[PDB]
Amino acid sequence: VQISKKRKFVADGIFKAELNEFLTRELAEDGYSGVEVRVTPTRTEIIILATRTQNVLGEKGRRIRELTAVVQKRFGFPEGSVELYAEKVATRGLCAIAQAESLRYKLLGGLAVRRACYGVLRFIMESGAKGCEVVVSGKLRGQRAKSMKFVDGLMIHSGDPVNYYVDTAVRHVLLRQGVLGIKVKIMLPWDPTGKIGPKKPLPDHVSIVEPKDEILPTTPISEQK
Amino acid sequence: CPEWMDDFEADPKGKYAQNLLKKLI
Amino acid sequence: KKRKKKSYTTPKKNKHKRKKVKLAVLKYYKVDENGKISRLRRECPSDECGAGVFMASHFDRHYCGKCCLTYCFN
Amino acid sequence: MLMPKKNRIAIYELLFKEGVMVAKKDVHMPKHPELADKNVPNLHVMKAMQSLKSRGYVKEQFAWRHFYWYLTNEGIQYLRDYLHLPPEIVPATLRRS
RNA sequence: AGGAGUGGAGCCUGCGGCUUAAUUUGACUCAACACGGGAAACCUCACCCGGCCCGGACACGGACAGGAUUGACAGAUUGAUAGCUCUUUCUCGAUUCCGUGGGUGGUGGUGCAUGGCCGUUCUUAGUUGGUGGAGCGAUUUGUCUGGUUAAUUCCGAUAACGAACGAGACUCUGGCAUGCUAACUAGUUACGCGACCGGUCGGCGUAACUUCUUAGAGGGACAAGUGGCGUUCAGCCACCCGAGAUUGAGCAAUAACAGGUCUGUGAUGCCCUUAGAUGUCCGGGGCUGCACGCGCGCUACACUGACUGGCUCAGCGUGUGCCUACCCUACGCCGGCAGGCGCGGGUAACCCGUUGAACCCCAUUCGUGAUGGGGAUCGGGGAUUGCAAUUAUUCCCCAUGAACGAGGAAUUCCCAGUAAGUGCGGGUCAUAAGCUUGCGUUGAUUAAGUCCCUGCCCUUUGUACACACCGCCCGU
Ligand SMILES: [Mg+2]
Ligand SMILES: [Mg+2]
Ligand SMILES: [Mg+2]
Ligand SMILES: [Mg+2]
Ligand SMILES: [Mg+2]
Ligand SMILES: [Mg+2]
Ligand SMILES: [Zn+2]
Repeated sequence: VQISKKRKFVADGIFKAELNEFLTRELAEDGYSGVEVRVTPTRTEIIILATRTQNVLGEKGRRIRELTAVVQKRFGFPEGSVELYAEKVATRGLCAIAQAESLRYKLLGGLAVRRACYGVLRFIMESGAKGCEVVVSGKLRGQRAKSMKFVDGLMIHSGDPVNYYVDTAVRHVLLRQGVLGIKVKIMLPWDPTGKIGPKKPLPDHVSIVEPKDEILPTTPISEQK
Repeated sequence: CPEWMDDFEADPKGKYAQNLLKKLI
Repeated sequence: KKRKKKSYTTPKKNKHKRKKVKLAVLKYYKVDENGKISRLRRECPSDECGAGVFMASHFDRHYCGKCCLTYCFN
Repeated sequence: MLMPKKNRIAIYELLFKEGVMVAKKDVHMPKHPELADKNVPNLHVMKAMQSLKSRGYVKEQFAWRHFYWYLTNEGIQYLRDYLHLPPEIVPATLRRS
C-alpha cells in the first residue's frame, strides 16, 4: 500500500543516512565527502563526491558497478532502476570531511601528529578559508590521554551563522594503543554566488557604500535636451 | 627541521627537550 | 566471579558416539546360488522413500529413519 | 558450517552471477530473500560467505546490520573451478563498460 | 515581601540496610537517589538453579566410501514431543569429525588506558593576538579611578591604538495587519429549498467573497516622541500614541574535571573466558523479597467541601508499521459494568472530530464528625491482553472501611497569562502512568529592592603554597 507523509519523509531520511554511512565506510580512503540522492521518474541517481574519482570508479568502472549492485540488493530498488555517478569536490581544502579523512590516513601512515595537523591547517588556509581549527585527542604521548588544538584565522562558535559558515567533521583513528579523535572545523569565506562559501553575509557585518564625489553647482544651469 | 620544532613544542619540558632545543639552534 | 564448581550436578555428560558398522551386507541377500537377491529388510512405502531406502526391524515395529514412519508388529 | 551441498552451490551461483552479495546479520531468519524458493537459511549464507572471506575470495564490509561481499579475482577463479564454468563466463560486475 | 508548599499520614516510586540460590549493577553534595529514557510476568537480562547447540573461520596432519548427519519406540527427563543420554537400527554421503595452531564473541574487567557524547565550573562575563609604551627578565599596559548595562554593555578617563572569540547580533517562536497573494481537504455572507414556533437550524444546495481558518511575501518598535534625572554623554524614570515600549526558547568563548558512560554501537587498547563456555538458546527462580533509615512524588485531613442530576467551553498532537506480530476509531445491536458482536471511514485541514476535557457554572441532599470527609487494607465474583497473570498485569462490581483534625527541628521552587488548581496529548506501550515531556483551561497574593544568609565573581593585601591549604611544615 502507501504510508503517511510523515513516515515517508522519516524513511527517506533514514535511507539517506544509512547510504551515507555505508559509503563512508567503503570510500574513506578515496576522499569520500558526501552523497546526493536525486529521484527522477523510474530512476534514482546517486552522486558520490570524492577527491579521487578514478579510485572510486575502479578499473573499467568495476568498483562503481559493484557499489550499484550492492545498493540495488540492499534497499530493494527494482533491478536496473538505481544508478551511481561519481564527481569531484569543487575545493577539497574547504571540505572538513575530506580534510579529516586526509588527516586520518596521514596518522594511519605513521606521520607525526603535529606535522600532519599543521600541514592540514596550512592547506586549509591556503585554500581560502577564513579560519580553521583542528583538535586531536587521545594517547598522543604516553599512557595518559591529552588533547591538542591548532587554530588559525577567525572562527565563530554561537548563533545561527555557525550552521552555514563553519563546516565541521569528527573522525576516529584506530592506532596501536587505542583511538585518536580528530575534529576539523573550517570557517568558510563569504562567497557571493559561486559556492566557495555562503552567499549571505555575517549578520553583524555592516557595509556602507562609499559616496561618490559630486561637485556642488555654483550657478543654476539649465540643460535642454 | 620542522619536525624538531613540533616534537619540542609538544613537550617543551620532557625527556627529549634538550636534544630538540640543541637541534633547533 | 567464582568458579562454577558444578561437580554436584553430574560428572560430565558423555556425548554420543555412533557405533561403526562395516557394510550393508545384511540388507541384501543374493546368495541364491542363482543370482537371486532377496531383500532381508522391508522397504519404505513413502513417496520419497522408494526402493533405495529400507526400514529397520527392532524386537518390535518397523522404522524408517528417513521419514520416521513406524509400523508396529502387533 | 555443516550445510547441504545444494545450499552452498546455490549461494555460489548467486555470488558468481552478480559478483556481490548482501545479507542481514541475523542468524534466525529462515530464508535469504534473494535465495528464497531454494530454502537457503540466512545463517548458511553468512557462514559460507565468511568461509570465502577467510580464504581471501571476497571482501566484506559491514554497516547498519548488513554484510556486503564483493567477489575478488582469486574468488572468481576459485568459483569458476568449483562450479566448472566455461572460461568465457564472467560475473555481471566485469561486463558493461 | 510573600505564594504553594514538604519535612508529619497512607500509598506509589528510586537508594541504603537486612534477607536471599539469586535478590544483576552503574551513579553518593550542588555535579547520585520517578536517573541510566530503568513502567523487569516470558523476552528484556546482566543474577540464581538446571539442560540442549556451535553459529570452534582458515591452515597443517589423522580417519574416510563409508568421514560424518538426522531420527520413530521404550527407558530417561532426577521439567519438555531435548535422539540430551542409554537400548535399539535405519537414515544421510564428504558439507563434517579427531588433534595442533589460529580465530571468533562476552550487557566479562578496566571511564584511573581511550574516542565520541553529556554533565559541571557557567549561561556567569569572561578570554586573546598585532603594533606601540614600561621593565635585564619572567612579565605588564591595552583588559582602567568612575558613571551606566542583563553583559569586558557602553560613555568617559587614559601610553595606548586598532582588533578577534564570548555577550549582542543571529534562527525558531508569541502577539498586530478588514493592506497583498488564494483556497470543495477552511470558511463566512447572500440567495433558493425544506423542518418547527420574523426567529432557530453543524438541515440541504449553489453564487459572492477571505472578516473568521490556514500560510506565503512584505510591513511594524527604534528608547522613536514628550517631561524630568544625569558630565546633560552613556543611560535611567514617568507619560502619550501604539498590537506590542523587557515573549519564551535554541546556539553558545579560553581553559579545566582523573565528573558520567567500555551497560548505545560492527567505537575502542590491554587483560580475562572461550565447548561439562563469561558465546548462545530453553525450562523454571531473581530483579518486588522487609524489624529499619533516606530521596522524588500521588491522595488527603473537608462545607471556599463531598455526593446526585442539569448546563456549557480547549489546545498541542497521534493514528493501518522493512524486518514487525501490534493503528485511531464513528455508527448499529447485546450487557449495570468492565466488555462482546457486526458494519463502515481514515496512510489523514478529507475519518475519529466541530476533538460535547476537567476544573468551573446551576440545582440537589448532607450538617461540624474521622461524617455521606478520606480510601489504605482485605474478601467474594466478572471481563480484557497475552504462550503463561500465582508473588495477585490491567479493568469492572459488591463488600470491608486504617492512619490522617493541616504536620517539630530543617528545607525547595517561584515576579504575569507566572505560582497554584484542572484536565488533555506524546514517550514507554501485547497488556499499562502516581513518571517524564508538551498542551491548553481558571487564574492570584506580594516585589520593582539588598548583600543580612548562601554562594560566586573581582580588586588590594599576605604567603615559607606552585601536585598549589586535601598545601607546606615542627618537635618528643
Ligand atoms: Mg546569543
Ligand atoms: Mg611588546
Ligand atoms: Mg623592552
Ligand atoms: Mg593583562
Ligand atoms: Mg552576600
Ligand atoms: Mg616550591
Ligand atoms: Zn520412509
